[PDB]
Amino acid sequence: AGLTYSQLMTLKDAMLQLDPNAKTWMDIEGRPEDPVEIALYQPSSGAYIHFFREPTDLKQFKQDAKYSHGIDVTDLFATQPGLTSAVIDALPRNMVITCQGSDDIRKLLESQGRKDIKLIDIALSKTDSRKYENAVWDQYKDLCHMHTGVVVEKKKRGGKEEITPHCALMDCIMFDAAVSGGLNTSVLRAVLPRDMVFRTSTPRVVL
Ligand SMILES: [Mg+2]
Ligand SMILES: [Zn+2]
Repeated sequence: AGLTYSQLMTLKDAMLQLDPNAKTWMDIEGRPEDPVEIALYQPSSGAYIHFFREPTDLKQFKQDAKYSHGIDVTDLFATQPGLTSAVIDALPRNMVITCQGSDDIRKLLESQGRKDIKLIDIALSKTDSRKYENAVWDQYKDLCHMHTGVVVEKKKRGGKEEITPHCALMDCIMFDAAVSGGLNTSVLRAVLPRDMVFRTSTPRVVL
């Protein structure tokens, strides 16, 4: 139903790689009661937590896919169940998390019993928040491949137009760049081992 004992101990050790007093960004795709992509990012070290979750509500997921993240739902079937709750349980106590644009992070953490985590609300306008969007994707696109669908936005006077998909990890990186006043070239490093974020490794077909 969730993570094994081996896995929870690995996760506890991985969490030691977060500096509890350094700046930490957090962002999600999907609704706070039903997230499908979660990222945490410490720009000082370049360390990031990043993983995915299968949605419970498929109707809301399909609308989020068309207007936000473009994730194909079948790419989420091999995710590790219970990882979101396990990661949130494991975050350092009383740490300060920075988030942009909405109270989604607050509502996710509170729903999981982490009211100790203090949140800095950056009120960047949507336009300013994405000033480094293209540069971040160009530097880091190979860190997240999951945004495969066409994503659209409703236009000011009617109609639609294609936009770049919204990724929780790229968002953390580009939001920090916009608040910092510049995009650094930095080697980033995944905190979670790759064997923890995706589930099944048994060949479905012999070829
Ligand atoms: Mg987001
Ligand atoms: Zn992504």
